[PDB]
Amino acid sequence: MNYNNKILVSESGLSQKHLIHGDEELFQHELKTIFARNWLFLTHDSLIPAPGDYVTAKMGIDEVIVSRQNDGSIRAFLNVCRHRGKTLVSVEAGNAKGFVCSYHGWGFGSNGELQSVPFEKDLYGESLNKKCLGLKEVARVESFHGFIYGCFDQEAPPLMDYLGDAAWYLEPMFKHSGGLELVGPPGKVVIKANWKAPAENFVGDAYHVGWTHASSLRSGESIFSSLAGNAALPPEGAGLQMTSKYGSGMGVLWDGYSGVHSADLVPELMAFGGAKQERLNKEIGDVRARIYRSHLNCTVFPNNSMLTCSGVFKVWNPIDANTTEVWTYAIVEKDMPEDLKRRLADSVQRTFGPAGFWESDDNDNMETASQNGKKYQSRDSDLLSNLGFGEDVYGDAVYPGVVGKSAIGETSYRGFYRAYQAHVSSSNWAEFEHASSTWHTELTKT
Amino acid sequence: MNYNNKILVSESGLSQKHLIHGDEELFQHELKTIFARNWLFLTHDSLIPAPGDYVTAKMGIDEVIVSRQNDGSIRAFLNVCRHRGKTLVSVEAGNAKGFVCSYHGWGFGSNGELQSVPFEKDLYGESLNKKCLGLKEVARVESFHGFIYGCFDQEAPPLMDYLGDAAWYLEPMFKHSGGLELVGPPGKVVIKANWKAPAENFVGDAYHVGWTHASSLRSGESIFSSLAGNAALPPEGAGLQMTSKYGSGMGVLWDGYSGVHSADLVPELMAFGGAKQERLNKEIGDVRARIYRSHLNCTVFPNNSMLTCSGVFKVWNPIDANTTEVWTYAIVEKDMPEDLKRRLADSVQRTFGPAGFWESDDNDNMETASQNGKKYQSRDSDLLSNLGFGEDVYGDAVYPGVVGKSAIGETSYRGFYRAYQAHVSSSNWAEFEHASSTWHTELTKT
Amino acid sequence: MNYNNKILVSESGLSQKHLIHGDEELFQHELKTIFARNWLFLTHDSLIPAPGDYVTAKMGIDEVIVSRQNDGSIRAFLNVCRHRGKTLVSVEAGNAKGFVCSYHGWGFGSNGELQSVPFEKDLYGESLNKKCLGLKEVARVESFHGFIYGCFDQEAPPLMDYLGDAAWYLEPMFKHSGGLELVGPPGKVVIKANWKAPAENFVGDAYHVGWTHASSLRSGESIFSSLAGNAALPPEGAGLQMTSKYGSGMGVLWDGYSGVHSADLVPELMAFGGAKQERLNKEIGDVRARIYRSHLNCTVFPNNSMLTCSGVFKVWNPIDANTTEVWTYAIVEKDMPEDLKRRLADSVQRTFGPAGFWESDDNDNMETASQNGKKYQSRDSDLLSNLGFGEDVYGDAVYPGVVGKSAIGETSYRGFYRAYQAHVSSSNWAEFEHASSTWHTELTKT
Amino acid sequence: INIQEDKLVSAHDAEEILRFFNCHDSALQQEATTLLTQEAHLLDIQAYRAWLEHCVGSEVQYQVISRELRAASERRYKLNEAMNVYNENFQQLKVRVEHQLDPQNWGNSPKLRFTRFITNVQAAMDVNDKELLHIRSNVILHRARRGNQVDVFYAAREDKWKRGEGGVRKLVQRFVDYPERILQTHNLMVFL
Amino acid sequence: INIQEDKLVSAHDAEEILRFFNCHDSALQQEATTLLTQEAHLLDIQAYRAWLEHCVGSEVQYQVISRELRAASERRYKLNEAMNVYNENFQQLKVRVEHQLDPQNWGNSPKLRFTRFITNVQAAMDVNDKELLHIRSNVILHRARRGNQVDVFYAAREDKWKRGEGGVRKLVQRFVDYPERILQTHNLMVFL
Amino acid sequence: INIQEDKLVSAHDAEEILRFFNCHDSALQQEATTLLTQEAHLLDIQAYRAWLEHCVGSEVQYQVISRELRAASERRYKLNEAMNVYNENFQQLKVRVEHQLDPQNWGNSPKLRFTRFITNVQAAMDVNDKELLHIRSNVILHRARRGNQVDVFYAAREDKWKRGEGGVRKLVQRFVDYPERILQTHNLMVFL
Ligand SMILES: CSc1ccccc1
Ligand SMILES: CSc1ccccc1
Ligand SMILES: CSc1ccccc1
Ligand code: FES
Ligand code: FES
Ligand code: FES
Ligand SMILES: [Fe+3]
Ligand SMILES: [Fe+3]
Ligand SMILES: [Fe+3]
Repeated sequence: MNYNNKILVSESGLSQKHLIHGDEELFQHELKTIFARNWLFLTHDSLIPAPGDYVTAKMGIDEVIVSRQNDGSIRAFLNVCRHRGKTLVSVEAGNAKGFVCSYHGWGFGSNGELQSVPFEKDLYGESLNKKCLGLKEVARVESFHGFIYGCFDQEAPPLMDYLGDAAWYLEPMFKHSGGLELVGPPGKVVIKANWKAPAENFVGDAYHVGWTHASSLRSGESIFSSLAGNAALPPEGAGLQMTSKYGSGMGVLWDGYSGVHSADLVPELMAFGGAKQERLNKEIGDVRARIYRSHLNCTVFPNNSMLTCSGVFKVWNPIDANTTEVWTYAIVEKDMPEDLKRRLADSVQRTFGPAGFWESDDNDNMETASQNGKKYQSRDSDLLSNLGFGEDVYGDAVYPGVVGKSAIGETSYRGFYRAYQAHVSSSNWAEFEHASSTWHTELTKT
Repeated sequence: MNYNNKILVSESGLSQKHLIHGDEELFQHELKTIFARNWLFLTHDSLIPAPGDYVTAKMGIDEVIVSRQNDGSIRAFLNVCRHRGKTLVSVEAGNAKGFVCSYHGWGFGSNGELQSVPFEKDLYGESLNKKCLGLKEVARVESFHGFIYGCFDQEAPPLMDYLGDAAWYLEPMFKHSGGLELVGPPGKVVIKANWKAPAENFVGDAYHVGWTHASSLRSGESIFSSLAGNAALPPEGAGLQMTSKYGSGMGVLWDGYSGVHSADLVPELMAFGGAKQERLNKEIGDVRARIYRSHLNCTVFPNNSMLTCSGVFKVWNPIDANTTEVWTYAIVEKDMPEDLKRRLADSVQRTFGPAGFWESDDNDNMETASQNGKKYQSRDSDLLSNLGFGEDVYGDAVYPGVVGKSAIGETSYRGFYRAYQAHVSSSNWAEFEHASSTWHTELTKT
Repeated sequence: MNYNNKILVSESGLSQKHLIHGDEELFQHELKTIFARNWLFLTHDSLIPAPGDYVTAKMGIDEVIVSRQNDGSIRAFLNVCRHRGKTLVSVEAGNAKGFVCSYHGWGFGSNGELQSVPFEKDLYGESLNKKCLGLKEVARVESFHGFIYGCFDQEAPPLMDYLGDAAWYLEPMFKHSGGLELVGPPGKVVIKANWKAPAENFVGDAYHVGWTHASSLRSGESIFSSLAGNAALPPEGAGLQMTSKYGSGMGVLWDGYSGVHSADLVPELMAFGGAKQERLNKEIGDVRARIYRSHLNCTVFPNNSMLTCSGVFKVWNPIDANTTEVWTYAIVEKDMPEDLKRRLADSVQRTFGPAGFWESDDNDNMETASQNGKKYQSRDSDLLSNLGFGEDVYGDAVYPGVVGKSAIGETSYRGFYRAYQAHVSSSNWAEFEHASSTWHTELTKT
Repeated sequence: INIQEDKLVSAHDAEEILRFFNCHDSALQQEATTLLTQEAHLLDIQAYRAWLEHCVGSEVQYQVISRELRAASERRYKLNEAMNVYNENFQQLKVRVEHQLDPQNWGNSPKLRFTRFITNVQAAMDVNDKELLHIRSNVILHRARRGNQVDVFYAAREDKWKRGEGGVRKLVQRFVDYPERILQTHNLMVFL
Repeated sequence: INIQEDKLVSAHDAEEILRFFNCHDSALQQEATTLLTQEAHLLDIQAYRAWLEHCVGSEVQYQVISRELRAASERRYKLNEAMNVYNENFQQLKVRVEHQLDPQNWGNSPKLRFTRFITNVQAAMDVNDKELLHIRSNVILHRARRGNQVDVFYAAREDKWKRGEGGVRKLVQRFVDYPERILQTHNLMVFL
Repeated sequence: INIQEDKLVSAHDAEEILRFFNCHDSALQQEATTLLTQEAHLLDIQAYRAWLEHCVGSEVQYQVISRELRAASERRYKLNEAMNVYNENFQQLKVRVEHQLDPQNWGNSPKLRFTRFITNVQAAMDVNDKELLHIRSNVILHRARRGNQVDVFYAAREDKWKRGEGGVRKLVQRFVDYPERILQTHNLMVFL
């Protein structure tokens, strides 16, 4: 397949070829043009707060060690020995000043440097150039209010610019709330779906909620529960959708601070969020204080998703075109009482974790939509994302980005896939930029 | 591999490259040139007799919904939602006026039409062109005496013409007997063989029976039992072999109406078949009435096989070059007493079903012959099908098609693989026809 | 990938691209340029001593039957029926005058000839040319002191020449000891590593022993036990490393006759080896008699390895780029007392067999080093084998081959990978020879 | 069990439950465990004739079904719900046993290896036939052959056992509703 | 057990061992086996309401954890060692049961098939609460759905059971430390 | 069993059958179940020293074989039929235990997870050594490590147990004929 020419996503992001969820050659191509190029979620400050603390993380199919340095910074390195390629670290988290390879005993620092080689003097003499044998380092590591992302491509925009118009929506919760903590360890489960299936769902899919999650809505008594079985449509003005230049997007459901949490947490959460909102009005204004306590379903392009207020935080780690390893953490506000944080974390896993009953509703949808992309008669078929097309705006006086002023639509699908196509058909960041110089105009056509 | 030029099957179908049972690139090519082009078995009238009745079926690697329409016709559609590609139907059979997608709740009729979209007015307004969003329909659906076949290629010959000379042999049992019913549900088992291994075996392999099935012959006491361990050769005139332009073929074993059934059914069956034959003599003549009660081992090209009289009905559903999902039904004559039909159905599964002891004899043969086609030193080796070559005839005054007037030979292999090669090297039906204008001459050489 | 041009192994064998352990296209290419071209281990005289005795063996991914002929020679044939490709032999060893196919009953002799075809006269008449239907024969089968190797390529050097300078080191144990026996049956286990990972480890990796095997060294009390946890370095003059033109190589650890065997065998073995060495001094000289009772870790290129004195004998049978089937036999000296042979065989399996505690230490090292070769950021990375480079010699007055006069180094890695690269980039033996005309000069540079 | 409330429970499953929840007889559960362990031992060592002679009653029905996947809400479509993978009388079991023992059963060389794990044994005497013993048990059956073929079967067995020749309790009915619709074990050629 | 000598043994595991090695009560082991077999039967036939009513105490904690992989030698890194796949009180179990029974739970059509194998049952009365029964058992849980989806779960269960309404022994605590860190079963949506 | 009639049965298997079919002692079967459950518990929590001290006799032979695949009709080829995956005396088991516990056994970090399922327990006293207890049982052994490595082992165990120090019954022989010829579990580094 010629990725320069092949139209995998049609103009304005209106449709995508179904093969994108199934084609292994394209998956391999995504390793280069999506995962090696873009910002990927690694960890949070709260999980590696002290010098020497480390975790392992996936970046695409690669594994990295992410380590807190003595100077307070974070550096990340390929989890691969520079001698004969053995995996250095076999655990998920810990604290150490370095990592020793179990094959021939080479010792690397937390800073990636080759610090020791057994019997170096007797074996190598002065001939081993250890300065050139440090672990292969992730070129870019940056923080968004404690959330640590990495990028293998030195040419990438800074993380903040990459978030584009999405940052404005995230800041009330990520910054102005006083800050979030990530509660680990994550749940980890393999699903037989393409990574794009859950990514697209979290970025922009409110339409599915009442139907897909009918049983969880009816059974859990959460605040979006009026939707069960499409019994009722969220009223006019219940929310909006947004998307951005580099592909990140989200839905906003106004005021939905208790999110998917069952009635056992609703009064407590609605009290807490409302109290903080009242304080925030004076600081960031009424609209942004309201956004703080509004439910955001967001994907940070390509494969990091979240539900704010619900507190669900996801990494869709790619394995192959029909295999994804799902990591699920909880996010909590730092100034919440500890007992509330604990219950919120359990509730995140209860609803969206490995035995999350809500997430279970999505399984067959994501897996079969993905697997159908391999089927002969479906490869060249068109997945539709035209809902709300022709009603999006850009440059609004209040809400930035390409915005659909309605709670349910496919605005964020279009922006996600516009960026995806621009990357797949480009060889580097400069070409992506050239392919994106009229991004908002393309999305707001007709 | 260049499929226009590569000789995968030698002249006259005398040999085939062993790689055809192992090569995944060729399997992918077969999806286009074999499965998307030819007639594939779907279901029987007896399984979907009433309006709204449906089943799911495979056509190659694709899955379709096959539905009885209100007007009495049958239509078939891809089991894939037109919105974002989710699998519509998760059951194997039922009755419904339509199918609702579990993702976003789109509702399709039994006629494939997009009938409803949740909150269409509020979300899409008048902008959704539902008339262009019907399920992707199988272009051709036709019946052979209740047996329903589908073809994705509008250009295919009618099913009756496609059966070619094979139809003459099938009609006494399929038509003149008063009609057959298919007894479901089928057994379903995955074997690690190429679909062509059982297809070739059923189309033309009498040679294997005495040896492969020595233990089942000795143990079951069926009427072909004199063959056990090659203890005896079927006498001269015991049967014949035939093949046809579009690849279908069969063996005929004269008078073998009780087939593989154990002695417990032999007297009853031999009485029933003989009584009907006596009636049929007056209607279709002695030869054709005899064919009615003769055991036919047949493959309807590409991947549907049967043993008439034994009542075994098979679909070899392709998964990959060394994986096939075997569906096994029973066929019974409609005017048989109900108790006999029940016992016949159990006996079909007893002998050739998931725990069929006869079918178990074939496992290692089909699996290893298939898997050896991947092995480096065997890929370019030649599988032989020359038995009886130079003794076949065409245009016989009594028995039509390319015919070998002997019970054991490889006539039907040659016709099967001649058609296979003509399809693999052709881009469409017109090219197949051009490649087949001297089909019988090629098969009767020397 | 263009194998004529791609530098997979750098000059002097100093490094290799990590993708060589992961790339499936290269694995397929190795089937042609490594496994179909080179000498592969089949069996030992001791396992098929009598006429009609046979075993099955893998040669690359192909399976062969290896049979003792009536005239005392050994011939080997593809385990594939010449009719329709079924696997002929389903057992691992036995005695027979021939092999009958379970599909249609064709009978082949122990000499590969098609001897019988059921009902040949009635079915084929005189038309079946059985003389042209013998099993596909392995072109070359040769013995090195009872150890039987096969090669599919008629153009290969004789086995003795292929062993090159390695033969000199093997002869004291393989020949002058009075001869070895192979004790079967082998252990068989699948590991998720590339075949090259254990091959490279056995050919030249003494560096790993103290660290990888720290726990086995500490726990078993064997004679190399001073190495546990890199507590001590083998003193100067403790051993050497060698490599050869066609890729075979080994380490020599002087005097280590009890090898990995636990203290329960040490006194007995050290007595036995020393007594035989004293006799051998007069026959082959002091140096070669010492080599006899010295521990050799050797790979016979490509995928046969051994530890003499320890008595471990390995075949790394390739399945795919990250899958290898490990066969483990014991080697014993024929003139050892039977009770010692029995205990030695159990100890070989105790340490290096399916539950070999030493071999278990290597699992994660080989598997992860192999699997990392598939990871995107590691494919183009360089595995290092530069230890000892610039200190190797050739043409030494005492020790032949390219030799590193030190116990620990990477000399044998360099020779292994030099030959590997020469084969991968060559179309036949003549091209390999042309690519190898300055082999020792390349290895002894700088 | 109220199946109007417990919406996922079949009438048949509810009836079978009631059988065991009532009169618990510990001695009977132990007898049943012995009976089933010995049966599994005979099968595992491929003593099929001994299995017939010692474990299987002359009036046996040995039945394993595969049920077609239908909608939970289905109530119109009425055709045959299941096919019989096995539905054997004694003579039919004997045919299968002879097929296993036949020296020209090529698939049995080299010899197969069977290992059975029987768990969750429950036993209750029939209410009306005081000589009919109901036994329920679950089986994991592991079959290994030809180096690297490994097939694992999982099932619940609803048995009836009755005293026969010499007072030996023998199987008079086994019913298995096989839980996997599409087999991934090459075949179901094992005695569950 | 001396965990200074048996270096691989956790303090918790050593404590749990001690519980069963002491006062062995054969009658108790048999009661426990019955309790667990009946519980597994109810779950297997998807009688979830009956399971709650008959097997689960009002004060239950039903907990399944997934423990982060850490170095055997680790002693500095102190953050949350595990997450809760389940950590349910009675009302939370009821929510999950209603979710299973809801006719718009699309994933439950066609009906799932469950088969549970309970083994290694041990039972011991609590030393201090003479009405608290400790039961340990291992489970293999086989879930089959949609033709060819097959998921097998393996776990050890540390239970406490106590006499409740009508003198019926009911589950008041289940603790499972799930042995596989990354699930390869699509989800853990089964009651272990 | 008549092995001339039951053509697939080995002489050894027939002999082992006879042992259990005769004098059934229910108390013995229960003792054996306890012995094996406790042994499996100690192994599962990796209390290997405790296993040696409490479960393994000083005179033990601990043996697991892998048998070469041969023709069912073979009667000429006479060479070694099997190799020993394990064939350990007490000191050799101790070496393996020390290897497991060594802090430089890199493969044991992060800590492995074991779950054992013991079923089909049979027990019979030796006819001639009234202090020798024959125990047969089957094991499923699940080993999980490093996120996504999962290995499942299946075997039948022929044990002899005898009263040792302090009257504690200990394993004096275990024999396993491993049913899979080519292992698909990376290794057999588990105590069956
Ligand atoms: C995309 S998941 C979700 C859940 C609740 C509300 C909105 C979105
Ligand atoms: C191809 S199967 C078969 C069985 C019986 C008779 C003829 C053919
Ligand atoms: C390559 S394995 C080995 C073991 C012991 C000594 C030397 C090498
Ligand atoms: S591979 Fe890491 S030290 Fe050699
Ligand atoms: S995928 Fe079917 S309605 Fe959206
Ligand atoms: S395949 Fe061997 S005789 Fe036909
Ligand atoms: Fe959802
Ligand atoms: Fe057959
Ligand atoms: Fe090693």
